[PDB]
Amino acid sequence: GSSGSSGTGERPYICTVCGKAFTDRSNLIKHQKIHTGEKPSGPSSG
Ligand SMILES: [Zn+2]
Repeated sequence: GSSGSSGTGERPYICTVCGKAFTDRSNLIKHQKIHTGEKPSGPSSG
């Protein structure tokens, strides 16, 4: 296998949509931009 991370330790904020973690709240909010904005105003139905 192959997994490289800062090491041990968890985060306070965690995207309750995909399953991602974030140290700073702001950072998290910026990430949601992917769940709130994925496709433009078109025939798409989410
Ligand atoms: Zn997410």
